[PDB]
Amino acid sequence: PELRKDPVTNRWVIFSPFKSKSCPFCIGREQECAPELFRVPDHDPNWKLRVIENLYPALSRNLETRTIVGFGFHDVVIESPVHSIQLSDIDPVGIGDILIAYKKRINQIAQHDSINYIQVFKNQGASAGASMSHSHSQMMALPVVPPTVSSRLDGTKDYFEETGKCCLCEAKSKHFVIDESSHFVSVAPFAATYPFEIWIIPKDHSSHFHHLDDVKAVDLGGLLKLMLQKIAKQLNDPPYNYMIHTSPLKVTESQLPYTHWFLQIVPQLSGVGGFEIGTGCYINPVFPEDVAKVMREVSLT
Amino acid sequence: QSPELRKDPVTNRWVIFSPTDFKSSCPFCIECAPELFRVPDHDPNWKLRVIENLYPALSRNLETRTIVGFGFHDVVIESPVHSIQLSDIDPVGIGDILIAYKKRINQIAQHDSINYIQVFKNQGASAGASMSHSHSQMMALPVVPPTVSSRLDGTKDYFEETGKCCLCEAKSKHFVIDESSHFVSVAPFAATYPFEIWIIPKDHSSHFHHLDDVKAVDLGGLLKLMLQKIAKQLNDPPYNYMIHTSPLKVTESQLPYTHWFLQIVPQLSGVGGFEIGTGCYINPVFPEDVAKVMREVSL
Ligand SMILES: [Zn+2]
Ligand SMILES: [Zn+2]
Ligand SMILES: [Zn+2]
Ligand SMILES: [Zn+2]
Repeated sequence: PELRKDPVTNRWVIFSPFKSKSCPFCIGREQECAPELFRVPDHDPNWKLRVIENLYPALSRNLETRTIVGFGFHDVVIESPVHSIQLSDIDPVGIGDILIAYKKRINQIAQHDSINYIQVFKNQGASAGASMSHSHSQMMALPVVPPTVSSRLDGTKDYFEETGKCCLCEAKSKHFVIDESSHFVSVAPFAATYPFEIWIIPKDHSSHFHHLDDVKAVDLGGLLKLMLQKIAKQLNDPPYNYMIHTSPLKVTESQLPYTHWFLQIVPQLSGVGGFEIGTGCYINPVFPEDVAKVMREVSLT
Repeated sequence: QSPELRKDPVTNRWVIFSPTDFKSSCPFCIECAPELFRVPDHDPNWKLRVIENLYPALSRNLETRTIVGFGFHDVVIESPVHSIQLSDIDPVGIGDILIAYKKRINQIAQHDSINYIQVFKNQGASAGASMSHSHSQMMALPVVPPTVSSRLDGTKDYFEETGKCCLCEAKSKHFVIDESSHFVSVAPFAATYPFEIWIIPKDHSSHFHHLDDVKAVDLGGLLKLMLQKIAKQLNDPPYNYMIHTSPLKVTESQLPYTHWFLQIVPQLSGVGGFEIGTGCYINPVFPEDVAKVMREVSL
């Protein structure tokens, strides 16, 4: 029983020593969805993925301006035409299509100086915030750098000021590797927030996600595919959340030395109570040292 | 209404707003872990009692990028009868619960190894409630938590601007639901959760354990004028409530802008990617609507 901290989260966690618990997005019904922004391959009727708006967005793109009007970009990414295929089934090259696609929609938003941050994420399972079963992802442009980012800037910075090192750059000497690819390496966070949380960090110190290329998007695809697969099994196909962390669009040169984006997967294994809510502090019932082992063992025979 | 981000000094961060419509014996009754004390003292005809937590998040026996698990994890058995709920208990018995907290904060304080104490309550497994027997808990910590530190930032940066404590400015910076003798309840302007409710002392106090017997009954009542409305209007949803107080060693300097309060959150929805990735929340109901439906509710 101890408290572990990390520059990235910039907060302490308590470790105290597990399993789970057609459609308007299908090809053809593509006329029931909100205005289309683009698809892949380019406007081809034999599509593999596409990004659409959001009928009832969390932030409106039609309001571009103690309070701030709810302007933002709330977009949806249909990962496939096939209703039976999930992100775990897609071929590594296909995930790459998704990752290169996120890059696309992200590169377009950057043109709007009003976008402070952009959160891209994946919800699989109703309880984990996913209505439809059809494979889909989302994007909510934000006119405000969020708390996890502000915390991360401060954390890694403080660390960098006192060590000159980029915490996520010495990943091999910080966390617990589950798998490793050409330009990426997944890990069990040394100070992970949730049970069986996994981070996939790029190997090159890059301060932003939309800097990756096709070759790397397919390589990161497989590592992400391998991690979701070992998760889906070893943990009895539990629901999970997927979100990408990266420096805001206005990130400063000075912040660049210690700013490095990463990918995080959180399988929904348990909820929270009054302790976590009131403090922001959380409890993890599964050490990362015991996640790394089990993870490097799970098979797919 | 149309989307509208809001931020409060207390949370010190923005929240998204984009919207009546919402829906929904044991070994502890008069075998438990070591007792700290009960009420009345050593009295067998007991109402409440506080015991060690058989399996502590932070072990009191550890007392010594990583820190030792030292900490106190205690439990407050709120009732002798298995079939009772805080909302029901008379404003008196609850006061004894509150006083028990205050009394507990006092003892814990003696330890310098501790920096923050977190008092809270869970009801309904779905909200973390351990067992069905009415109870609450107190978690002692060797570190001040993000919310307190975050709040310390916002309550200050806001004070260094208006020279005032936003919480003493409750009535004016929020949506009043109900007021009692020494406390008031509102719908926080930038509330995090739908139907989230705050009960704030009207006098500028910086720490909960400073509350006295009169205020404890006045509070016991308001905390009883809100919950009965929550259980009704939302139809007995699970819920969590957690008092937010200053650090064990808050500095005199931070004192003018550190005002404690109790947060009640009715469980009406879960979280997802966006939330975990940003730390920002999406709330389906403006405190205005909430403030307008909670006044109407009749008990
Ligand atoms: Zn579908
Ligand atoms: Zn790096
Ligand atoms: Zn009982
Ligand atoms: Zn005040």
